[PDB]
This record gives sequence, structure tokens and C-alpha cells, in this order.
Amino acid sequence: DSGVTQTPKHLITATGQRVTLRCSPRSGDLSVYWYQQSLDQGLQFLIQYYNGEERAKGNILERFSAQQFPDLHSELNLSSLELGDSALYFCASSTTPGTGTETQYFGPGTRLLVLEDLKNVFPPEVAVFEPSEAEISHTQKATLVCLATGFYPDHVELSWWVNGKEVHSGVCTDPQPLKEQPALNDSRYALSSRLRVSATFWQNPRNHFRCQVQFYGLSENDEWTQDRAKPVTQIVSAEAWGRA
Amino acid sequence: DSPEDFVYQFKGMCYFTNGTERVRLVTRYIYNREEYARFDSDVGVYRAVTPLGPPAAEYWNSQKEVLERTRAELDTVCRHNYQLELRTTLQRRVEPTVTISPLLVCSVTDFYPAQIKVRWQEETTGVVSTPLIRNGDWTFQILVMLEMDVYTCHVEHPSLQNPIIVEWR
Amino acid sequence: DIVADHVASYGVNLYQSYGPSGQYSHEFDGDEEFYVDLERKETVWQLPLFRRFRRFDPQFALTNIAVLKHNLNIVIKRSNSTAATNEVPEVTVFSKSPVTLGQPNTLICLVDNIFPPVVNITWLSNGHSVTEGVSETSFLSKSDHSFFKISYLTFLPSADEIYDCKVEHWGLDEPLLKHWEP
Amino acid sequence: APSGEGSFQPSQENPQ
Amino acid sequence: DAKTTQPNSMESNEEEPVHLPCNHSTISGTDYIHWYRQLPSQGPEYVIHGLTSNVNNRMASLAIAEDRKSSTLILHRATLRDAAVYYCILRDRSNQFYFGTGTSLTVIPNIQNPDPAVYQLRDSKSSDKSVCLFTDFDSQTNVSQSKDSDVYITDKCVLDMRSMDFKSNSAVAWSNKSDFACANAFNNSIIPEDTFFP
Ligand SMILES: *[C@@H]1O[C@H](CO[C@@H]2O[C@@H](C)[C@@H](O)[C@@H](O)[C@@H]2O)[C@@H](O[C@@H]2O[C@H](CO)[C@@H](O)[C@H](O)[C@H]2NC(C)=O)[C@H](O[C@@H]2O[C@@H](C)[C@@H](O)[C@@H](O)[C@@H]2O)[C@H]1NC(C)=O
Ligand SMILES: *[C@@H]1O[C@H](CO)[C@@H](O)[C@H](O)[C@H]1NC(C)=O
Repeated sequence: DSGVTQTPKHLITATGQRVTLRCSPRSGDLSVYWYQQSLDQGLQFLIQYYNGEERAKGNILERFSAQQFPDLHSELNLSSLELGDSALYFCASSTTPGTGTETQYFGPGTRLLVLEDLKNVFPPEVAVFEPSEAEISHTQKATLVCLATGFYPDHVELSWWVNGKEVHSGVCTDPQPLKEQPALNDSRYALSSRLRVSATFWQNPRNHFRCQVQFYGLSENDEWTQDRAKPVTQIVSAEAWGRA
Repeated sequence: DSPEDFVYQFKGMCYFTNGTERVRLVTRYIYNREEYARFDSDVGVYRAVTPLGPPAAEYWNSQKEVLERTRAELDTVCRHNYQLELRTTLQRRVEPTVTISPLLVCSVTDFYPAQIKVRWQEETTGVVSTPLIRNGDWTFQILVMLEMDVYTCHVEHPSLQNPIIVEWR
Repeated sequence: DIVADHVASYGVNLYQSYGPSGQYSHEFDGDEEFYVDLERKETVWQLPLFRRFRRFDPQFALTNIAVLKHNLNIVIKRSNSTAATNEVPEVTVFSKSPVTLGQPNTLICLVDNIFPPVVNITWLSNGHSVTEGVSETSFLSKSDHSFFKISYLTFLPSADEIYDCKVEHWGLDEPLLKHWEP
Repeated sequence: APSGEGSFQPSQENPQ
Repeated sequence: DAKTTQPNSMESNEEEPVHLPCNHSTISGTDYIHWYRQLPSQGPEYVIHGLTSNVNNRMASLAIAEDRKSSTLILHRATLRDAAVYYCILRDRSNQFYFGTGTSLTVIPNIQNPDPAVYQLRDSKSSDKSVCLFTDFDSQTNVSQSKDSDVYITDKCVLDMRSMDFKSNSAVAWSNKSDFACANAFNNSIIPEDTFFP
């Protein structure tokens, strides 16, 4: 999109741990910026480097530190992690250290989630619900529903795949996941999506519909004691074929 | 036997004439003592001065955001700062200290701004004057000598409501 | 050349390989308004009026000099590593006001045609070094892209008190001594 | 409060 | 140093112009006006910027007041894709960005032919699993959550069947209970009188 890349996309770690976030600016860009977007404080500027040297500092904590290498890529190191450090970390790049007319190009961000323990991390269960024949006869349209349920955290990407290809027309995913136990601080979530086709499209058994859910969970280097399968980053799907 | 030195100078200059009416900017990019590129507001584009300039002026002219900032600096720098000078620098008036001490020399010292006129019975035509002396501490100096009754020195400066006269005998 | 009622440099940005060292300042009608102490990240205004009514964010000086440092590196490669030529400076010593025996005055030492902007200006009273009551301006720009520096010495005019202005620059074959006595 | 002085910015030489 | 003020939120109608105001009485002669946008949960992205003169570009237009004490971001025709958080930021030389809280813009679609209805959809794998769909209601309808712990109701969601020139609103409700009927699933919500129940 903007030419700025960031790794890792999502990150789950325990309290007291250290994490190192990477950021590759645009080719030719000589300045790098770090921002933190939290629910508590919003979008805040942390630090700016230019030609490998510190150029600007925001209200960054001593346990937060950054660097910019000769290849101009940057690294944000976050030590002695606290639950409050759970945010979105964006990096940006610009040609010069900045001017009143100069654009900043932003990366996709890193979702960092600091937990007390990873024992509450769960993948979702996915299900597809075939269109009501009552809807078909009344509107001459068919809505397919998808239900991603009981996942923790709310780091998921839901997509609809018609005949092996991703679709975006007639699709509607909930903007926010819902809390299954609105009381609990560690509650699992649910997320639903809709895909609406014509009655004659669904009424074709040659048409395949797949609800794909991308789960962002634990690492391969993460330890697991629990006698249930490790909730690693994975894809969970639900499919349905057309009904004549 | 001397150290090797590579110098770079960036000079952002503003030229003001007839109050706020005429304003012109010139940015100078200098390698050692050689200006290789410049942006003149009257031209309105970066120009290469020496064959060291084409890779920089052509590049800067190809980037809209560079041309837009440099153009807008006539307002964001020159015009903005001239209002700041109006309230301070341009209202600074230091009256000169005038004394005669014998060739009779009339020393006009520690005055601001530069605009000064000094005259010497009736005014004479055979006086040797120093050029305007810039002390560098925001004050000037000028010394007027005269070869060989009452001798009077006449000094005119913007700070004075009436010219200051200093007499001898 | 350009003619005007007023000429201001907003500002004078200097960066050189020797040190390396930089200078950031603003000038108006040939006089320095302020300079930025690039080590202390502080704006130093040259008049009480400016100190009381004006403000410059030093953060802009530092950022500017950072770009100069980048630019110099590129242009050194483009010029096939063409170094600076050393110029011969012109030194002049004169008093601030008329000399009266037993009346505090200031000796002004003007050093002109400085290139490169690296200089050592010192004072001597009866041949020995003087540090007490010495101060100087920053490097002040010139149209020819050379500089000028002015050095001051507060003194009490007296008989048996000869003064000197010692200038050291690579453009010279020996340290220039500009004498002054009343 | 005193109004902040404006200043020109050097254009950056092409890195490539 | 100089900060901006904006409305916390704005709700606009689809296909209608959007005028997002910004206030900055304390602006300096050296300050430029910038607008950045952010969609969830993507990074901010630049829209437009200006100094004194009104600016026009592909994304939007920017109107700066004569006294420069306020500005406006103009979207000439709202789109559902325009719903985002819009930040009015002041820029000067190399100073750092201050995003501030911005304006959360929400765009609402005009539903041309409302056909409110609640349908039941059985699972493609197991027949016994059931979901209710409240769909095709107008944007004036508000979907209230469940007054039950065992029942989950999602918020409304707008889909665009582009080729058909058709947009529709829908919310989904489900439960673990066997006696979970669709005829009484959205009864806590203000469902239209003309709502169809098969
Ligand atoms: C000098 O500048 C005048 C501009 O007006 C003001 O004075 C400055 C000192 C400054 O404070 C600035 O901000 C002010 O705006 C010129 O006069 C203007 O000229 C235009 C165009 O000719 C005319 O339409 C305006 O009526 C006139 N304004 C004023 C306030 O007089 C001077 O121009 C000369 O005088 C004019 C009256 C006119 O006869 C013109 O032809 C003359 O050139 C400028 N003088 C010089 C020597 O350039
Ligand atoms: C200035 O003085 C120091 C110490 O005497 C010396 O090392 C330096 O080279 C001098 N510089 C010049 C320009 O003479």
C-alpha cells in the first residue's frame, strides 16, 4: 500500500518479557517514526531517527528504545512488559526529517498483547449457515452466515471464498467482535459475517462457498503445558455447496 | 602541512525593500565557497549555478512538496519574521555619543541603525572621514577628522529629534 | 548580486568535516541576532530585547545541520573529494569608543576573509596571554562565502600597557599579531 | 507568549 | 505548540457531501494544515494539506478560512468506505506530529426499498444448529442486544451488492437453547411493524 513494511503483524507475550519490533521504511526514505495507539492514550508519537541517529523523542519510557541501522531499517525494543503496553505500534517513513508539506507513510502496525499468562489463548470454531428458503422465495436473494466462536484474543481475519476466489461484494463482517461473557476480563469472543448472493446463484450445486478465519495466536517457540492442542496462529474454515 | 577540510553552507536569505511591499528570497547551497544551486523566488525554481548543481536542482524541481515548501517560505519565513523585526530590530534606535578631541577629530560612536550624516562658521570642504565602522555588538562608529574661533560638529541620526551639536572653545 | 533596504539570513547553516563541526545562526543587516549551541541544544540571543521578546525552537537548527551533514557526504563524492582552499585573513584592531586613560573601554579585533571557518583568536597584554574579559561573535557570513569573526577585550587604558591580537589560521604561514597601544 | 521565529529548511541531496 | 479542535463524531448520509470542521485560532504564520485518515485497524494515511489557499485533490478538498483560524475537509460525495477517524494536524518544519482525538465519521446508506424480515438458517454440517437473521431493515432501525445471557445478537452491518445496485442491513442472533425461536429473538430491539415472519 504505502511501501512501509512491519514485522511481526501480531504479537502475544507474557508480563516482564522483552519484544523487538522491526520496520522497513520505503526505498529512498531516510527518516523513521514510531507511534503507539492504545485505547487508554490514543495515537502517541514515541521516537524519530534520521540517517541512523535520534532526531525526535516523544513521551517514550526508559524501558522503550529504538535504533536505525545503515540500511535505514529500524527496531523498537520493548523491555519489562506491562499489561498497559498492549497496543498498536506503527512505524512511518519520510524522505527528509520532515517539512510542513512532507507526507509520512505508515506501516500496517504490530498488535502487541501483553497477558498475565497464555493459558487463556484459544482458536475459534467456525460454522456456515445455509440460506433460508423463506428468504429465497420472498426476496429472490440468499444470505449465507458465518460464525467464528470462542477465540482469544480478538486477533482474527475473516474472509469469504466463492469458487476458490475471495469476494468483497455482498460481504459484511462485524466491525468489532463480541464478548461471549461481557462480565469476565479474559472472556472469549464471537465474530459473524454475511455473504449475500442471488437466489439462482446459491441454487446451483456447482458453486462452493467457504468462510475462512485467520487466527493470530501463539508462536512455535512458545511453551505449552495444557493437555489441549497449542493455540498457534492457524486458519479455521467452514464450507458449503449450493442447494438445488 | 595543514588539515583537510570539506565545508558545506546552507544560506536562506530574505531581501526587504519599501516596507512589506517588495520581498524576495534566495536559498544558497554552497560546497566549500562554491554556490552550486539556488532557489530565487523571482525565478520560482531551483537552478544549477555550477556543474555540481544539475543532480540537486533537477531532483528538487521534480518533487512537488519541495517546490511547494520553498515557494511558501516567502510567507512562512520572510514575511513572518519581518513582522517580528518590526516590533524589535526595526524599532531599535541608539543615539550616538559625540565628542571632539584634538587635526580635530569628531568621534560619533555606539549608534544604531547605520543611517548617519556628519557635518562641520560654515560647513567646510576638505574633511577626511572613516567608512562606517561595524563594531559587531549592534552598534556602529564613524570618525570625522578636520585640518586646523568656535569649531562645531553637526551629527544627524534617526534616533535624534534634533541634531546633536558639540563645540570647541 | 541583489539590492534591498534589508538583508536577513534566516539562517546561516554551516557544517564541516573538521571536528566535525557546525554552526546555526540568524543575521539581520549584517549583525547576528542569535546562534544555537548545538551541544547544549539552546538558542542564544545577542541582545536583551531579543532575549525578552523573541523565541526560536533550537530543534530546527539541529535538524537543519543533520541534513547538511547528509548533503556534504554526497557532494564530497560528486566533487571527487575537492577540499577547501585556505584563505589569508585580514586582522584589524581598534577601540569601541575614544580612549581615555583610566576609563573602561573595549578593544575590537576584526578577522576578515576567514576560510575555512576554523580560527584561533587570542589576546596579549605586555606579551602574555589574556583570557579575562575576552568574548567573540560567531562566524558571520559574507557574499563571497567566506566569513568574518569579531573578538573583544574589556580593558582599562593605561601607560606601560601594550596590547596584541593573536590570530591562528591554516591560511597563514605564522600566527598574525595585530598590535595596538594608546 | 512570543511567536516562534520562522526558518528556511535545506533541501536534502538525492541519496540514490 | 498550537493544537486543533474537532467534533468527536459525525454521522453522514451516503452520496451526500461531508464537511469535517477543524478549529485552530492559535495557528501560527509558520503552521500548515494537514488531514490524515485512519480506517480500523490499519495505519493512518495522508489525505490533503494546505497553508492559506483552498486546495483540491483526488481524495478530497480543503477549505481554509481567510483568518486561518479554522479549516474544513470536504468529501464531495460520501461513500461507505469513507467511515474512518479523520485527524486535523498542524505541521511546521521538522516538528513532530500530534494526531489528537480526531472525528469518527460514520456513513449511513439510504435503504431504497426496505423489506424488514427475520429468517432462520440451518448449519451446512449439522442440521440441529440454528442462527436468526434480521435483514433488509431501513437505517432508522436500531438493533438492541439480548436481554438473555445464552443469546448473542450482533450489531447491524451494511453489505453492498454493487452489480444489483443494492445495499442491505443485517444483524445475526444465535443461542445454545433448543427452544430458541426466531419469531421472538429480536423482541428487545425496535423491530418495524411491517416485519415479515415466515
Ligand atoms: C512602496 O509601497 C507602496 C505600497 O503600500 C504600502 O507601503 C509599504 C511601505 C508597506 O508598508 C506596504 O505593506 C504597504 O502596502 C506603494 O504604493 C501602492 O502602489 C499601488 C500600485 O501602484 C497602489 O495601487 C496603491 O494605492 C499604493 N499604496 C499606498 C499605500 O500608497 C508604493 O508605490 C508608489 O506609490 C503609489 C501611491 C503609486 O503612485 C505607485 O505607482 C508608486 O510606485 C511603493 N513605492 C515605491 C517607491 O516602490
Ligand atoms: C587552535 O589551537 C589548538 C591548540 O593550540 C590547535 O591544536 C589548533 O590546531 C589551532 N587551530 C588553528 C586554526 O591554528
